Amino acid sequence: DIQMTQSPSSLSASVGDRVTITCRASRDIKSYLNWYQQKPGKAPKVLIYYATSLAEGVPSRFSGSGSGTDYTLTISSLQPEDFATYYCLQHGESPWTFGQGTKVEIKRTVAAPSVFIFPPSDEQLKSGTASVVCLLNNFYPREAKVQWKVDNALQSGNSQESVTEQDSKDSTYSLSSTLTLSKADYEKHKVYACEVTHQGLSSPVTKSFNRGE
Amino acid sequence: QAVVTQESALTSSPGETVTLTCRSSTGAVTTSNYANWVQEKPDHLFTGVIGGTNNRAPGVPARFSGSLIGDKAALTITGAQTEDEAIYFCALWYSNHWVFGGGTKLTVLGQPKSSPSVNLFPPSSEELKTKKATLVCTITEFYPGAVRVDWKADGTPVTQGDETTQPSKQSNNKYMASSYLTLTAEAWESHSSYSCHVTHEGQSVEKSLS
Amino acid sequence: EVQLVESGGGLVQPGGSLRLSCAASGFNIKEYYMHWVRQAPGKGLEWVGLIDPEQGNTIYDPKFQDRATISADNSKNTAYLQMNSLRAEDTAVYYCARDTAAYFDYWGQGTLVTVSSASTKGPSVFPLAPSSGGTAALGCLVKDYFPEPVTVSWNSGALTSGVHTFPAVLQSSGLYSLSSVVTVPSSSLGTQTYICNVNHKPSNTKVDKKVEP
Amino acid sequence: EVQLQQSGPELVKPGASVKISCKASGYSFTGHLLNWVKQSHGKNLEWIGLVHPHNGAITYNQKFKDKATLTVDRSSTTAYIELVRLTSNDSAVYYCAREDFRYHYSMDYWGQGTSVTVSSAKTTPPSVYPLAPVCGDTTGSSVTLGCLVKGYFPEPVTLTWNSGSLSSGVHTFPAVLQSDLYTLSSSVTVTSSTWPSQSVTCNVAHPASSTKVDKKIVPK
Repeated sequence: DIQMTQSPSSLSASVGDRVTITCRASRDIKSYLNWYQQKPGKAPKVLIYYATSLAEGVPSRFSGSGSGTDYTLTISSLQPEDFATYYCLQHGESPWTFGQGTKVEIKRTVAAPSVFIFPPSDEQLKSGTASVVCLLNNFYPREAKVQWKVDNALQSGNSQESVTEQDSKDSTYSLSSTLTLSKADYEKHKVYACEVTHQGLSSPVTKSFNRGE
Repeated sequence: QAVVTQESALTSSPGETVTLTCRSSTGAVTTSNYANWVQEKPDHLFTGVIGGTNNRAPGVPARFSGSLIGDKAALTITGAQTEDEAIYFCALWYSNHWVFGGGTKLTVLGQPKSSPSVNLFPPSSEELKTKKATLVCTITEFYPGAVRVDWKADGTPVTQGDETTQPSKQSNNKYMASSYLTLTAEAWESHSSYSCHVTHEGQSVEKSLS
Repeated sequence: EVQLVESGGGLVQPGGSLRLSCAASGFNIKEYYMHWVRQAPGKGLEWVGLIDPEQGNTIYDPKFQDRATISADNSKNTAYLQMNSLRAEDTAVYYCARDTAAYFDYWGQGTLVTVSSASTKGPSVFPLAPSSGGTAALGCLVKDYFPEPVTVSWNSGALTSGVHTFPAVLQSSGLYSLSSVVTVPSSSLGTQTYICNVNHKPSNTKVDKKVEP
Repeated sequence: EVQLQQSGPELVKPGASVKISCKASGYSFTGHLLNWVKQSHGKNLEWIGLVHPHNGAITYNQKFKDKATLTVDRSSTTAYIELVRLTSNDSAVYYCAREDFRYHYSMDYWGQGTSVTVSSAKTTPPSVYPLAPVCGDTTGSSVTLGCLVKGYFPEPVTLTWNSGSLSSGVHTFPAVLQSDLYTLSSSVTVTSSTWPSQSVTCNVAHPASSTKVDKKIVPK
């Protein structure tokens, strides 16, 4: 298969900016390249076809350029309605393949996450399991490293995270990391902590609680 | 600007597996060259055979297939039929344009080999009156349809003034062709021996006159 | 007016088969190239295959190794996508698309196909009690439910500000888990009553958990 | 089925211009590329450029960027190539060729082609010269005679033997271009007892110049 690599995976922009997204094919695709826009929960929408043609009804601020293996989608005057995800489609060979995508999100000032840790509830422990929840509230940018520490021991493979979409009012993000253990394993250690690393904080913030007490 | 070379001609028999190749002068033929193969049958009828290096065009028999063997693109015919006799052109894409190869005339033997009947004609006295002289060399009944013509004047090769027609097929499916040696009446008078050389399958057939 | 409506989506056991249909209107599928595209939860776009109008050829991504069969009935002006031996990676929103010049000009709404051996189960709702700055966070852990979705409201709906209901995550158990949090002033802890309203229609589960220190 | 019907032959002087058409039918016009190819002398192909019929986007071979102009018309599903500032170097057969871009990137359907002849030559009748042998005596029971139809314009010329009486053993070769004019040859093979005891005569006709010439072939 032909490998399409889009760059960057995500880009921060402001209304009015000139934005450029690139797509690189592993080999020459004869300009058989299309570009699509996709918004959450909706089907994609064509923007550009044959590498450089503006599809019918598409705002002229969108334009495609390139040939060979290098292609670029340019949005000349970023509009509020332009914040979405963009994909290239390659048809220079069957099967057709898409790039990984490029999410264009709203740029705003650096906002440090307010961190909170929740111990498992007595009612859940009673059922045999233990979920410890770490909350990172209203932060920007998106990148955040959340590490779990049980009695100073770094955890791996037993946590899952979830992030909200950018808030419509303050353009920040929220994240939750859930450490899941059996009651048995949970009772084998006392100190439970989540260390959060983010651009908005001097050095890593650590939230913890001594088990039970 | 890049040169694409193909074998001039190839001869096979029904049932045979034949391989025509296509070479790029820039380097190895790659999938980015989108190797394309086109079949030119008699009466200037073109039909795509292979596209995108190895994709058989819809409708094309399963016996045709394309690929990359070594650093060249190739068209393999597995069980060559008589219907497959034609000229096969190769085309490679170089980022923004196509360059064609010289084509390969493929012969699928449907009759015994046949040597060319050669006939060389001196210039007429009528034409000499115009101070010009034309030697006419007719070449008929040869199969397969590929020959090379050469001229000689008094034992030495002539490198200028000759012109030969591209072989065309006659009613019996063999081929015919013609060559011309253009001289002034002076040159015709100054020399005494002229020969028309026709080489077919490596053997030279010759006609001379005084 | 061109329209594409797909149906056939739903719950399927691993190893089972899916039969999706795409009812077209405003044009004749007989004269257009029709494709099938899909998108797994939170992932990029993937091309499944197409059906050529010129001779009936069907081309698919080799990845599907003969499991996918695309067909069409001109008398019903419907295109079909069939897939056998379904696996977890086949869980996705499947789209039907019309092709003009190799770009997709029209799309259906999308049918979700979920591949899983999980059984319907209502969630357990556990509290994420306040720690006890002038701001505190509290919430609910809506754990172990199948299938999606689950709705979460606070104080019957009279509390929207500062609420973050995170996207669900698929645990290795085949069940879903999710958290809804809210930040409130620290002073109100006691004075104001916070209740998260969880609803999971497939299991008829309606839970109202009061959250307190 | 798909068909690409091109317009008829052309004959013009240098400096002129020509616009060839290709009527594509039997499929969706905007869904395949249309290429224009130039065939010189009857062999050797050259790609001129391509056009995407959905919006007329074009890619020209730089060798022809100033000679050809690719154009398309969607209401009648026809492609066109306009050649300008013609010289004799532009005489060749032009082909229009469809190209898929979905899965088999093949140049599948080709038009029958359009012959373009660019010359500053005026209509001129041929001079007919006899081709008689004189290598010696009869080296076989058969003897081959011919007639050189030299310097005519434009093509073609017809040729018969003994007004059509001798039909067997007749070969009329293709024309070659000698300094702007055409030349061709025809021959007939008859029994040696037949000539010169019995007359053999070549009947040449040049329709364009409304000329007819009968050349009796006699021994050198």
